[PDB]
Amino acid sequence: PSALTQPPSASGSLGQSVTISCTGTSSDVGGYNYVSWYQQHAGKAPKVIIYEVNKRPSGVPDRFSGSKSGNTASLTVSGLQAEDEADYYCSSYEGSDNFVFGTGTKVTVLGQPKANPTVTLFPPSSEELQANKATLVCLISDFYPGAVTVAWKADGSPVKAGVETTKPSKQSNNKYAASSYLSLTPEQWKSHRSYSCQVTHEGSTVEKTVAPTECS
Amino acid sequence: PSALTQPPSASGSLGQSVTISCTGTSSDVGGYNYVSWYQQHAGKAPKVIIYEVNKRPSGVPDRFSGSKSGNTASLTVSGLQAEDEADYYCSSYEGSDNFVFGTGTKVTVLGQPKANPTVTLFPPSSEELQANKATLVCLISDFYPGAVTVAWKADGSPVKAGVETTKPSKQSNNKYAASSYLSLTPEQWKSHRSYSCQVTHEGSTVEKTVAPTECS
Amino acid sequence: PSALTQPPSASGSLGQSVTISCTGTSSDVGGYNYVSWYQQHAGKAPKVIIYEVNKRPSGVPDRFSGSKSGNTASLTVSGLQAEDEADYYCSSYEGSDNFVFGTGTKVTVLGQPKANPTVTLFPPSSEELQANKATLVCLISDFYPGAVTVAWKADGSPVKAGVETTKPSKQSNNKYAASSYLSLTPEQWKSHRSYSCQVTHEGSTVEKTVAPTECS
Amino acid sequence: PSALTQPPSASGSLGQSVTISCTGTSSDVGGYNYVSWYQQHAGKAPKVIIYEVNKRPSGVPDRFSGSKSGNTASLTVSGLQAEDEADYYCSSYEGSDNFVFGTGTKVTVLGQPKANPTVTLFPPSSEELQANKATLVCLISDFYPGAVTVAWKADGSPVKAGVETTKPSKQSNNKYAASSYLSLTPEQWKSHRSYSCQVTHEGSTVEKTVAPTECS
Repeated sequence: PSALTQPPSASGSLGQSVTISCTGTSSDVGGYNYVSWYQQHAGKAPKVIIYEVNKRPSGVPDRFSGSKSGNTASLTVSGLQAEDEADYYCSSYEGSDNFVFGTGTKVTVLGQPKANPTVTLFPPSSEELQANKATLVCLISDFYPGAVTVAWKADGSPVKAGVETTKPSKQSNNKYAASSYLSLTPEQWKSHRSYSCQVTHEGSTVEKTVAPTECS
Repeated sequence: PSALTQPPSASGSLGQSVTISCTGTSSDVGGYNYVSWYQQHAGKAPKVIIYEVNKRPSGVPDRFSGSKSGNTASLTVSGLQAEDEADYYCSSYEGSDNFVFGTGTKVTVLGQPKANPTVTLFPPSSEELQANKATLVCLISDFYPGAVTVAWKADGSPVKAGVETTKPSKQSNNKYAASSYLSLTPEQWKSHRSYSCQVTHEGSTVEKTVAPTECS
Repeated sequence: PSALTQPPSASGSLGQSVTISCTGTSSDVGGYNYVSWYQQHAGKAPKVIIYEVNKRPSGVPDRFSGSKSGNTASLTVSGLQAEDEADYYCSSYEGSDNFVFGTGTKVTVLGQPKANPTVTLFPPSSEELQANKATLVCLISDFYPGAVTVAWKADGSPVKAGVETTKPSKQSNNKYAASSYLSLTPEQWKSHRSYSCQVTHEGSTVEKTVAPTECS
Repeated sequence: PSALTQPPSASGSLGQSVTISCTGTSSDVGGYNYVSWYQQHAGKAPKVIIYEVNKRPSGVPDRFSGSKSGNTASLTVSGLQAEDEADYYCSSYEGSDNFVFGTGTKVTVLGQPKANPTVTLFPPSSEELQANKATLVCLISDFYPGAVTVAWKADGSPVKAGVETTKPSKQSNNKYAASSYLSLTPEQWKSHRSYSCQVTHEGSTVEKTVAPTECS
């Protein structure tokens, strides 16, 4: 059902082999084998660049690879040309109307040297508490490529709700800045010990942990 | 092969509906009966809402309508749920294990009610300052529509320095959200009465202030 | 011993998979397995880009492939970047001091549309005969890429000797022009029925046949 | 890794000898004992003449000499066989299944005796003309050194048109060879007394003439 788990950002040096993946859950997403790879550009329609794990519709260079082991589907660009910088998607089919997609993946031809993100989690201002409100920020910044996964945990348990996030914005130093938020009641704030904000960028994770207080 | 017609626009209002184009040939669409529509929310994975021209996928609002005759395929969206604003694509089978796509149509709901941003300045932090950095952040949330301009004060003087401000993500409904951030040192910090994040939107200006008297 | 038989010209469209090969003779060149691939540029030293059929010295992209079936060694560029236009060589090792090489192969990033060569075999001028001399020309021209194999046969038997050939020269229309020759005695000329000049260019051969005469 | 020193030049004369550089480090050359030299004739496959510093390959002139001490490796070529003019490269082992190369040295033999080109105009042909094309060709052969300039006459008038002339290949010894060719129609052909291919080389001008009276 719903989601295939698919990377944030993936990127190479133009000429370098870069392989993306999709993961799943056996059911739908296993040796119950289909799964297609789509390309996208700018602000455009999807475009099958693969189907049935590994077969291409026609007009696809060999370089475009498709593989599947266990729960996880691979798609390899075996010679990145600038044209290959684009957003990609894995999708799978589950009986009747269950046309599920992955999360995405953004392949970038590495312009800048590639920075990892400064995660900064903030507690609800004691004043905003005085106003009977609660909001926590994960300021994620200083990165390139500008595609990251964002998450929030309570007591090391996934905050399913209340969560919002920003799309990466260019900065005066050619970096990306995202921001995730969580809005609650002081009561929900008060009932725990640790609220985390965990972001991912290529093979780089950061969890930022924050804890409840009164300040007064 | 080639790919198939759609309109650059499509509108409506709370009720007012909209119907889209997907114009192909008897080689595809006009041939087989596999009209599928992908609801591309502004930088997202697709969420198909309809395949086989007419029968909605497992959880899609009883609202989307496959509407076709020969070489033309139409989506219909009655009762504009507004939370419909998105990129809408089509895909036709054309034999030999192949599909091709409708150009894309961008739905814009009208009669969306306007709101001013909730402003929240976030004070620099303990853990933060122990690393001896001082980062101030303005969460500019829940405003429609997505124009907003941010401005920092160092006391009275209009301060621009490390003041990085992101473009307004689409907010789990057609409310917007942007982030702002001042880069400071603990020193720059406590040498100043306040700091402010003046946010102006649709005439209405809101502005919050922070003082080093906090438990950070 | 001596030669591995290796193509004339090989070339792609930049982004397209291009595979070169080497052929041999079992003895030396068989399941008596080694064989290395070297690159070259401009006027420069060779450069191992592969060894032991398929292993790379370090600083070689995955794209660089190496394979061996039966008598024939493959080397595939799985994503040609302009930098990949260069001359290539296969080489094999035969006991003690037998470090044999292939003929070559030139990989070109296809600038021009790729032309095949106008072969034109000429008989010894009756006058040059009057001068007791014999020379035959294979004017090979109008091609791109400018790397061709040239050969000469007598009675459908390989002219081992007397043979010379020119390196491809650029022309006012950006084409290459080569010229092979054969010098003999009128006696050797007279003793046969058919002198051929057979040239190759990618998967395109032309044999040009000429026959002895007196003219008077 | 990196690659190793050689001189851009190396000379001698019929006797006079030459000795080359291959200067590396104790990581390679100065370490293991695998000094190998590749005799790159101007656009050719390598022909190794020496491996393991000193013992010549299976058929290499009893003339080439591996000459080394520590970090310097020298080839020596006594008794300049002139047919030695070529690009000369080295290669050092550096552990872990790896080799690296000497920059290249270009041997130039002096005291090479000079000769004027044998000129041969080739008359347009029967088979040729039956296809109704008229191609005239000048074989400019066996001249040292490789400067020669070609010139066509249409009767008396100096004619340039389709007169494509190639650069002088190296001729199975250090004699040179170039080709020239006039593009004509059978008509242009027989409307003219003669045609000539004036070839000037080192002061001496040679010029051959062709007339439609031939059995072509």
